[PDB]
Amino acid sequence: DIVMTQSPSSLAMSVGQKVTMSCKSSQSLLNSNNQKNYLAWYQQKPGQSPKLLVYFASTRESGVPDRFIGSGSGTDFTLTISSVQAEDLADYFCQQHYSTPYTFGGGTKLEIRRADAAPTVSIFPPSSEQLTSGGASVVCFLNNFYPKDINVKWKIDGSERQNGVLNSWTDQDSKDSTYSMSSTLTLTKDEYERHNSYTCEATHKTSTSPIVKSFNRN
Amino acid sequence: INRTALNCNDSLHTGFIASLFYTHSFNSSGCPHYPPRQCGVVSAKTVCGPVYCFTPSPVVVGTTDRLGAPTYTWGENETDVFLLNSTRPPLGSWFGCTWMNSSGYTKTCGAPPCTTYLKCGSGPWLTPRCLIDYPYRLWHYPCTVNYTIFKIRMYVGGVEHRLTAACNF
Amino acid sequence: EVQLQQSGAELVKPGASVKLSCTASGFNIKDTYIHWVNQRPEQGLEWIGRIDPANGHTQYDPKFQGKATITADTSSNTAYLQLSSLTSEDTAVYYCATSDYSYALDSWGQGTSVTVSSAKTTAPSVYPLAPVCGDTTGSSVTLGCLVKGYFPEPVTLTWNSGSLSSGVHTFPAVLQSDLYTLSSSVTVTSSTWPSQSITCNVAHPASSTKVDKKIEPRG
Ligand SMILES: *[C@@H]1O[C@H](CO)[C@@H](O[C@@H]2O[C@H](CO)[C@@H](O[C@@H]3O[C@H](CO)[C@@H](O)[C@H](O)[C@@H]3O)[C@H](O)[C@H]2NC(C)=O)[C@H](O)[C@H]1NC(C)=O
Ligand SMILES: *[C@@H]1O[C@H](CO)[C@@H](O[C@@H]2O[C@H](CO)[C@@H](O)[C@H](O)[C@H]2NC(C)=O)[C@H](O)[C@H]1NC(C)=O
Ligand SMILES: *[C@@H]1O[C@H](CO)[C@@H](O)[C@H](O)[C@H]1NC(C)=O
Ligand SMILES: *[C@@H]1O[C@H](CO)[C@@H](O)[C@H](O)[C@H]1NC(C)=O
Repeated sequence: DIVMTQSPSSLAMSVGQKVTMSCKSSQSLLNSNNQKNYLAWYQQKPGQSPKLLVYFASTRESGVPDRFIGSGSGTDFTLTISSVQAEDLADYFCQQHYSTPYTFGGGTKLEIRRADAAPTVSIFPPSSEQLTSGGASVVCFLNNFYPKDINVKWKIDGSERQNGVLNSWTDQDSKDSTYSMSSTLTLTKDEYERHNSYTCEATHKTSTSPIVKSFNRN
Repeated sequence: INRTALNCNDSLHTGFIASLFYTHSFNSSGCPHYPPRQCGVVSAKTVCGPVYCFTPSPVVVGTTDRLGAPTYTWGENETDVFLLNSTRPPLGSWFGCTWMNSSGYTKTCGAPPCTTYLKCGSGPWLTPRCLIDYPYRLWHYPCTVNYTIFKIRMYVGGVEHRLTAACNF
Repeated sequence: EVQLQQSGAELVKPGASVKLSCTASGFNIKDTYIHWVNQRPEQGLEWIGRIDPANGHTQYDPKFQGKATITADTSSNTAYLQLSSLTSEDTAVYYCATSDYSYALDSWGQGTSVTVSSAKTTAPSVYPLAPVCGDTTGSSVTLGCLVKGYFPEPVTLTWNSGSLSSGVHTFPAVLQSDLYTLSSSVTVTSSTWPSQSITCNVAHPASSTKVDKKIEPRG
């Protein structure tokens, strides 16, 4: 089996700049008859199916913007974006279509670098329909912040609580290049009614002081 | 109700209609072309078998009258049924066309002569050594049986066509 | 880029079998090769096999034989992928892709995600998330919607039957003990809500669940 090694695994670039990612094979992909390299590049945007960018190492697929250019020969291959766009965020896969079985690379995930952004925090105490069923979940949203690194601490009556928390992150927005995060702390109805405050604390590099959002059962 | 016109009787004995049933039809003891005249209108008396017509993808044309309304009785009533005339698939309906005469041997048709096919394209021939394969390629073209076939794609007028092409290698 | 439609999300018990569909529109399948590619949760891509529908010839990756059988029927312009004796490492998304002689996958299908688990199909409970009762009035307001305790994936979540698009962040479902949990958030100008109706629409086809939940202020 031909082995495809992709470098690097992750890549961040500001808009309008040029980026390069590399693909290397374990044996030559150059045809002697054809003088063609049987390598293909695929773009997979999050939550979608891969799309053909370049095949035959350097032939761009019809409909692909000309900022995507495939280059290389033999065993060394690179994909380049002349000026990356906010929509270009994706996992880029290189694949050999030379010999069976056709093998894929590891993939190079492209992120966008933008200006720092503060998170918009909204905390939601549990609904009434949920409280009648016997449970209670507190939700805390953290929207449209940058960079992606962020932490959340739940405080019940001012005391830290760690079990019962479940988090989720959206993929980077293809338009504003920001990140959003959800964090739901789940209790039982009697454990919930046995406390007063419930604070959702967030720390982000855009502020030295943590962002606090809390309520009371009043 | 089908609408396909077959008027076959080989006065010269071709044995051409003996070639619709194979395991037997593969005979071409004598094989020892593409430039035609632009498609006008034929009528079923001159036709035997289907009338294939090339968009990049092959299509069979149906029986009709002087207008566009179809015939439905196997082409037999002065049946000016095949309106093979058009400019080119970017603008018109097809490049060029092939059907089998009742002669036992047939001739082709094509757009005004001169990738490069969508510019200089008439008959099913993409290049001098390559034609497009349709279920009656062996019948209308019996000297291309030894061509090797392979799959190819082509963009024409904004839509992608998927073809099987046979070539002398 | 020709179009290919795949079957729906399948939940298969450990040991059972499943067949996937891939129907092609706009072209004859016999002028292409039909490949099947695999992608496991947060993993790479893997080529399973391909079929020439003009003669039925099939090639496979050796590591998948006995587990996958590819078939094509030019009658229905459709190709299939039969998975036999599935295990937990067969949980993945399965794509179908066309090709020409070059064997470069030029056009793919939307995919079919297969979940291999013995867990029970469970319907979700949908809760609305209204702002805190004691809260200052600002320029914009943010509402939410909690979809908790369902299995398996997927659910579908929209606001106001799809016509509320921007300002939405639907968060990827997470799994605890055989039960998924999903949330969404929508942000509108305060002169929009509660002046206008904002409804959370949630569907879970696995349980025939179709639920609408209007967001109403508390008290
Ligand atoms: C397509 O390929 C087939 C081969 O499977 C061709 O049939 C064969 O053609 C050769 C031509 O050299 C024939 O050999 C010669 O035949 C003549 C006349 O019988 C004889 O005088 C020569 O000494 C020599 O043997 C051969 O008989 C014939 N058949 C077979 C079974 O090999 C066919 O002609 C090709 N068609 C085209 C359009 O290229
Ligand atoms: C279709 O077949 C007919 C008859 O099989 C062909 O008619 C011949 O035309 C030539 C003129 O070039 C005459 O010399 C022959 O005597 C005709 N044959 C007859 C009357 O049996 C006709 O040419 C064929 N069509 C084409 C386009 O070649
Ligand atoms: C009958 O007419 C239809 C028209 O679409 C054609 O597709 C078909 O090949 C014809 N003949 C038969 C035997 O079906
Ligand atoms: C195929 O090409 C060879 C070499 O040019 C030639 O001798 C032969 O006649 C060709 N056959 C056909 C059917 O064109």
